[PDB]
Parts: sequence; C-alpha cells; structure tokens
Amino acid sequence: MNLEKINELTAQDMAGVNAAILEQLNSDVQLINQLGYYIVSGGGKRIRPMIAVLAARAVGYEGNAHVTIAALIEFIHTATLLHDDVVDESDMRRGKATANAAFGNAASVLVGDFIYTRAFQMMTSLGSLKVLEVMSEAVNVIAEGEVLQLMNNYMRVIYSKTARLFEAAAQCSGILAGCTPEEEKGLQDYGRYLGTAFQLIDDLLDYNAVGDDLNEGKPTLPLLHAMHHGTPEQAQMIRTAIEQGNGRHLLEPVLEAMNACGSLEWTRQRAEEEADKAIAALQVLPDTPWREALIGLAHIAV
Amino acid sequence: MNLEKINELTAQDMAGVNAAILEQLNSDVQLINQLGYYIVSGGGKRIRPMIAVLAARAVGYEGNAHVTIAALIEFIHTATLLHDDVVDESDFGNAASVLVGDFIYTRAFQMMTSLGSLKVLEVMSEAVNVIAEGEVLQLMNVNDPDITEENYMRVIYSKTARLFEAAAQCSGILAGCTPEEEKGLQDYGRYLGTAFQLIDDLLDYNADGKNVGDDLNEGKPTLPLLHAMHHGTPEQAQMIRTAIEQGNGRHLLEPVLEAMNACGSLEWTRQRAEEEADKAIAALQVLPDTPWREALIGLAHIAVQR
Ligand SMILES: C=C(C)CCOP(=O)(O)OP(=O)(O)O
Repeated sequence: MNLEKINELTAQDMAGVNAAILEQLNSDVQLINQLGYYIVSGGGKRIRPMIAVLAARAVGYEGNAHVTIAALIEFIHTATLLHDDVVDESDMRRGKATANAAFGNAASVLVGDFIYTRAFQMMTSLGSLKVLEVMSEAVNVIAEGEVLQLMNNYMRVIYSKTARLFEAAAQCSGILAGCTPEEEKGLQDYGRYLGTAFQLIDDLLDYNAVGDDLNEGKPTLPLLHAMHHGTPEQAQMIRTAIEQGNGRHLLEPVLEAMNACGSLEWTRQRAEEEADKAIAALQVLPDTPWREALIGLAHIAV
Repeated sequence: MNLEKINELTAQDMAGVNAAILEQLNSDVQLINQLGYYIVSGGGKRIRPMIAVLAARAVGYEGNAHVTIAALIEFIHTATLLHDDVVDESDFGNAASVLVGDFIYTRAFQMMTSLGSLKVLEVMSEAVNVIAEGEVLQLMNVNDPDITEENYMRVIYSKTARLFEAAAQCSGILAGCTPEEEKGLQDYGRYLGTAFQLIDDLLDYNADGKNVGDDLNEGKPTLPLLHAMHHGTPEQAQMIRTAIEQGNGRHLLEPVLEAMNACGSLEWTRQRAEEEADKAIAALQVLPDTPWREALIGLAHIAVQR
C-alpha cells in the first residue's frame, strides 16, 4: 500500500488526533498555547501517532481512545523536541526558527514540561496502569540516554533515542484496544524495528541525503563505516573529527570517503533489514488493510 | 513540637525515603549518581518529603509506600529547581539542568505509577502540570509591575503550594484515609505551602540581620514589592515601578526597604503568612490527635516563626 492510500485510510482518525492535540493547549497562561501552536503546527510528520492509530484499528478496535493515546504520544515527541533544541542550541528546525530561538530557552523548556505532564494526565485519564508503566519507562529510558550522550554498538544510542518511543506507541495502542499477548509482542516489535530503521535513514539523510551530524563529529553509522573502509587518510580525518567532536568544513572529503566505501548505502541496507523484521513481526496480526498500511509505512520509511 | 523532636520522630521514615531516593537515582551515568548522595546528604530542612511521611502516619498508615511518595515529591521539587536554572539569551549548565531535570521528572512519574493507584496518579499529574503552568506564568510576569495580587497568589499556589497539597493528600489517599481526613490533609498542604512561599518572598528582602535583593534584581514582582508599590508615595511607587521594568536594581534595596517599612509591606506579608499557617493547622483538627499531627502542626508553626 502507498502514502495517499494511507493518508486517506487513516484520514478520519489523524484528523481527530489533530483536534485532540490542539484541544489540550488550554492554559489560561497564553505563552503556553502560543509556543504550543507554533511548534505543533510546523508540519511535523505524525508517524508515531499514525502508527498508534493503525496499531489499534489493526487489532479490531472500534473506539476513539486510540485517538487520545496517539495524541499524547505526539505531545511527548513534541516535548523532547523542545528540550533537544535547547540542549543542542539549535535555532532551526526545518523551515523556521526553533521554539527556543523565537521564545527563549526558559519558555521552551517550561512549555515542554507543561506538554509532557499534560500527556501524562491524558494517559491517566485512559485508566490503564499497564499503558502508564510502559510509556513512563520509554520516556525515562530516552531521558537517561540523553544524559549519557551528554557526559561522553551505537545501535544502543538510537534504540533509546528513537526506537523506544515507536515501540511504546504501537504496543500501548495495542494494550488499549485490548489486543492479544501475541498481537502485543508483535506490535511492540514492529515499533522497535520500524523505529530503528526510521533513525538509520535519518542519519544517512543528514549527510545531505542538514549537515549537523558531521559538524559536531557525531558517531553516526554512515560516518563510522567510511572511517574503517576508506583510505587511512580519509580514515584519519574522520577519526580525529570525531575525537575533536567537530567536523566543520570537512564535508566534501568526507562525502568522497563515503561515496567510495559505499557507506551511504551500506547504511540503507541496514535500515532495510530492520524495516523487514518490522513487516515480518506483523505476521501475527489479522490480515486487515490497517496492517498492510503498517506494512506500508515500513517500506516507505526506507 | 520542636524541630529537634520532629527530626527524630521521622528519622526512620526519612531513612526509608533516602533509601528510595538512592535506589532510583542509582545509575552508571555518574552525573545522576552524584545527585543521589548530594540529596540524602543535604543539611537542609527537606520539609516536603517530611510532610508526606508525617501525613501518612497521621492517618494510621502502617505500611511503607508513603516513603515512595515522599521520594517522588522531592524528585519533583528537585527537577523543577533544575529547570528553573535554565538561562535565556540573557547569557551546571543549560544542557545539564534540562536533561538531568528530565531524567528526574520522568523517574518520579515512573515511581507514581508503581504505587498502582490511579487516584494518586490523577492528583499528582494535575499538580505537576499546574507547577509547570505556574512556572511559565512566573516567566511571563518577569519585569511586569502590573500583575494583580490574584495573579501573584495564583503563582505561589501554583509553583509551591500545589506540591505541598499533593504530598499531603496523596499520603492520605494511599493510607486509604477518609474523605474528611483527605480533605483536611489536602487543605493543610495548600495553606502551609502558601505560608511557606510568602515567608520565602519576604525573607528575600531581609532576615539574617542566598542574599537579599535577588527577586528585586531579577525584576520579579513578589507580594511585598507589589504592596509597597500600591501603598507607597508616588515617588516610591515610581522607583519600584522602574526597578521591576528595568531589572538589575539590587542597588535600590535600601530605598525599596524604606518604602516597604513605611506602609508595612513586610509585616503585612508575614501577617498574611501567619494567617495561612493557622488555616493549615485548622484543617488538621479533623484528624486524630497523635504525635504525628503534632509534628505536622509544628512544621506549620516553624514555617512562619520569628
Ligand atoms: C529522530 C527524530 C526524533 C526526529 C525525526 O522524527 P520526526 O519526523 O517525528 O520529527 P518531526 O517530523 O516532528 O520534525
């Protein structure tokens, strides 16, 4: 299945997920709603929620509570973006100025706490202690990972950073609809694998398909492959740039190093094998359009 | 009841609290690890987690999960403090304060859910959301001399009182106390939380004879500064109006203090706090007379004494 067939299949729900989000920017404190609208109305992508809504429909759910969990997951994602931009001192989040550049760090961090606690209130309103423990652990696991990276297998770094919230989204959505243990492990895995592939792609896309990863010598897979399989000269450069935590102005020779050792595609067929495990793990679920839709997002990812 | 006796009466539960704290802040990250020892070593009063354990025993709690509520309440306080350290382009550190604060907050939420009580999750969620809302309201009030005392009161209740209220109430909910008792604990937290912040705001201008002038220098309008402004002479009301708008007016502490003493702003605030404290003690009268209720009362007295 492809994009528009999914944008239309899931059109009604996602519209509700969208109203559910904006509905909670309720504060009497205007700065909260301002900064909120500013960041959630910048395009986004809505995959995590789309995965949430799909996971539910795929297991027979016919209610509208999956619309609320998908919405709170987006708020969570939103909150980590707000804090990440303050931490990474970013002034650009594709297109416009980050919330911090436009509102200030304080507001950005404080509004993200509002948004995160509100999502938490939304979960408690769902009354499932299991969804609460799964979700609270994933977010904490993310938070801890970010602290580690701050004071310093890179598949461990992205699992925590990205894959884990995907895992939670699909799984918790399943628990909420009242899925089966086999359907829960299935959905949970789809999320973990699609999340890993989502991130791998992302890192490979930072190298102009921006440029931030190298600028600060991030140990991404694309960069790590080039190092090992390139010339000792290209290899030395990449290595010191990482030890230096700075690869500014080293983009061209770096590319040449990749476009020669096939590091940029050795990374795509790494996310391609993760996207696979994802579609496989969905064997369990009942053959519904909702599933072939999930199967869709998997292929589209890479 | 004296502070010395309050500390001994709760020494055991506070050891339970510290244990809970170290178990949770235990991590290989090293930065989170250091934070554990620093908290359980603090020479501070640590009144918030203390109100949580006291609350539970006051209503007959015989288990020991009240110690976890005490621990998560201090994590919440600690987390809000870290985030309050974030500096704008008015430029530990931003990265550290934000990320460590995030680890702490998220861990408290984990601890909340471990208690297995949706009702407790209902009350804490709101509180942290309200604390967060109140923090942003305070951000907006910086350099604004025209906030009503309603706004200001909503601020102290929001950023301080609400946690005290939640601590007290959740311990009672956990102890399965009765509605009347819960509402009494609940109110006691609110009022004491309020008194606690009013004493704090006025002390920011005097006492001990960090340091006075901070709130003034930050252009942060607190009850006493606002009161002097609305009750002082026009010249004084203009200087205080300018000090809030411009900031960096720590050098105006003396003149401001004179404006305050002139209309009784400081005493007027202490008065209002002592009044909030009595109201907190009134709420507790609906609880069985016990040594723990005596301790809760002592804390209300100590919070406003001079
Ligand atoms: C690795 C992550 C967290 C960034 C990409 O995810 P998203 O595609 O969901 O980000 P946005 O669309 O919201 O900018």
